[PDB]
Amino acid sequence: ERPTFYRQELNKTIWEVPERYQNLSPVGSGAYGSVCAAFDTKTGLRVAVKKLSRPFQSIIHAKRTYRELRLLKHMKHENVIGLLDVFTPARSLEEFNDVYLVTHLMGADLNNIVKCQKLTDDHVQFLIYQILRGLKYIHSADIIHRDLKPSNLAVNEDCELKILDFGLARHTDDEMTGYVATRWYRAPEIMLNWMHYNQTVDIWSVGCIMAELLTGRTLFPGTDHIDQLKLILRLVGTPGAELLKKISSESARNYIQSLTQMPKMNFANVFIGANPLAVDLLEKMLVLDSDKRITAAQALAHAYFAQYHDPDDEPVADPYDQSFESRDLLIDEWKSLTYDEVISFVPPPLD
Ligand SMILES: CCNC(=O)NCc1ccccc1Sc1ccc2nnc(C(C)C)n2c1
Repeated sequence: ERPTFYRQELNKTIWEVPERYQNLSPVGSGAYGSVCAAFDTKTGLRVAVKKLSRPFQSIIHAKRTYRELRLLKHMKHENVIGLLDVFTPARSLEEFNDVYLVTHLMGADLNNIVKCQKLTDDHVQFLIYQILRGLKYIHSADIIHRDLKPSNLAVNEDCELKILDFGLARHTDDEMTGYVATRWYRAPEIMLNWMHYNQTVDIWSVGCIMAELLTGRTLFPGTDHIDQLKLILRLVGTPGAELLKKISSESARNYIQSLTQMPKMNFANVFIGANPLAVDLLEKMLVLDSDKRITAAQALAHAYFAQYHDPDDEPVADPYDQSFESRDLLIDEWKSLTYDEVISFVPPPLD
């Protein structure tokens, strides 16, 4: 049956949501879009409710709405944000306009926990373990994050972590120019479009995050794309013959070769006093050639994680059908697909 919806005005927007969600309050200062913290009286959980803005304004935006809903519905992992609920006040497709997405509220992001501070090795262990556990699951569904950074990591009071914003196009709207955090975690092959990249772009990002948790400092705080590449190559060295063959962009390859060659720095000298196991894991993550980086699955089995690692509590995802990605549809066609996805949603069980 259809629950009873009630209306209210929030952020100069009308929020029509079921009665179960009480005490709606805007959160994140527009950082996560039109999101409200709410109390879900049916589960007892504190939830994050997003009212999608202009969901069907264009083919791209209609596809974006469908992609997000699809991605959120698929994810059923402790360290990955999932769908607790999805609703529309609309009684038919003819009246369908708005989509509301419901998930767990963690309350803070990785920066809102570790600002300018170098934390204990045990906290870094648990934080990186959870990122890697959730990334192993995301990658098993053949989904790439592409935007892995501390602002996309939802953390609660107990240091429990959920990954946000995986598999979306949304990050391509972000300003990537200058002295901006939105670029500091990006793998050089994605940042300078060196080749058709893979999931290993996310391992580079984990390395950037891990190093920053270890030292209390951004690993590559480049003032622009060029300055950041120079910071990167000073640490990991300039590409060798083999990687240069793999840089399919003639223009990028031609610019790389113009730079004075540098050897890879000694990671033990860069990361002074850090756990030798943490240093070892960092060397395997921050490899310039994406093909030679450690995978999330392999990194979970690393000795640095021995106190958390359990190969029977690190699950993989069910098959994720991405065939819609190559599909040419009209607004009305993406919209109807979304409506079907809203209407068919089955809630997770409540113990
Ligand atoms: C396809 C992947 N999509 C997402 O991860 N979307 C994020 C999202 C969906 C629905 C409602 C809100 C949000 S953003 C969000 C989610 C949980 C959460 N917990 N704490 C925070 C902020 C305030 C630190 N969250 C933000």
